Amino acid sequence: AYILPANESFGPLQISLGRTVKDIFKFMVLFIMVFFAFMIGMFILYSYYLGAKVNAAFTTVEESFKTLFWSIFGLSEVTSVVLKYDHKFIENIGYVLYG
Amino acid sequence: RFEGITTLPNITVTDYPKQIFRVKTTQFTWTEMLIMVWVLGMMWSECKELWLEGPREYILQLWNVLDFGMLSIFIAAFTARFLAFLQATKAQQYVDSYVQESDLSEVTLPPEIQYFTYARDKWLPSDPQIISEGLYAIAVVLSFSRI
Ligand SMILES: CC(C)CCC[C@@H](C)[C@H]1CC[C@H]2[C@@H]3CC=C4C[C@@H](OC(=O)CCC(=O)O)CC[C@]4(C)[C@H]3CC[C@]12C
Repeated sequence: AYILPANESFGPLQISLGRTVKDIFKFMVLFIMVFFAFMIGMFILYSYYLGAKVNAAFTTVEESFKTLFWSIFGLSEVTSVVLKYDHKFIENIGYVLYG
Repeated sequence: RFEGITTLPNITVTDYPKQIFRVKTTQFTWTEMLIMVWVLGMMWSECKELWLEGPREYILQLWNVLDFGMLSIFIAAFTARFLAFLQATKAQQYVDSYVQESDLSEVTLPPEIQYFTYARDKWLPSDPQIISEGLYAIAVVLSFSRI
């Protein structure tokens, strides 16, 4: 970034890059707020089923954070919500909240 | 529970042997009662503004409807929790009143009453505490929206 502005080809590009980063920082803050909301919600929902799930996605705080963050890029599977037991209500609420 | 629950859902742990596990599971902690009286105060304020403005004008704003629904859902979660705890303390009263032993596990109980000794996995799919947990999670997710 210290070198690109000298190029007439690459200067304006880098300027627009700084601009759009400065702009989207605010939406990143708002997304942090809503993401923290949903994270704490689903964590409180699923924390009791440590050894009753397909995987360990929403069992702890850090793992819930990992799962929900990787869900942004579609890199998280939807089987993380399913339970092993027959508590249909909890897993339905999980489906609804994740969607 | 930030780092995970300590005991598996299959195991039942109790402070003193005579007590029913559901009494241990469904009792109100102090922060939960703080949340409860908090929800009661917020509901009082919202109902006061409803009585002032009138239902017709009150329903028009969709965000006010969202707030009313969130408060009612918190109330519903705590009501289901309290029904679970009432069944818990009634089974506890039965156990402490009629049967005498050192540990409850060795005793065989009437089935309708013995059900309240089961662990998390055995629980009926429509237990009021399950409804409480689900509605409480939804209510937390919605309460975070008041920003
Ligand atoms: C292809 C691999 C092996 C090397 C890639 C190197 C680039 C990542 C960096 C290192 C050296 C840099 C260049 C060093 C000197 C210049 C001249 C500089 O100025 C000009 O455009 C000429 C007119 C003027 O200098 O006023 C513009 C940036 C540029 C191309 C830099 C652009 C970014 C470069 C190509």
